[PDB]
Amino acid sequence: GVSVGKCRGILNEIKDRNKRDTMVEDLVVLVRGGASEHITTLAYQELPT
Amino acid sequence: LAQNRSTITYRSWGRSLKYNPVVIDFEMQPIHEVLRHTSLGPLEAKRQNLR
Repeated sequence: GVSVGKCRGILNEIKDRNKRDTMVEDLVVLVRGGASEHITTLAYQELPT
Repeated sequence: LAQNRSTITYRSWGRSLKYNPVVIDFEMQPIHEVLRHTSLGPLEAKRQNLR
């Protein structure tokens, strides 16, 4: 009697994920006219109102 | 006000600038350029030497 069994197995799997996001915001003011404390308080760089 | 980040300090900042104004920027010319504009008249030799 002759009997011989052959079995071969192989597995492969790769998963990849990448995400990138950016957001930039700027605000510039320009005031000319006023010397009293009113323009000094208005010269606050920190809300455009 | 440098460490401060709010607009509440801006009033006192403007008041201090009123009391003690600092020099922000200024134009400049060489020191030998003012000798020509003196009442002493011609100073060409000294002006070139200083230049």
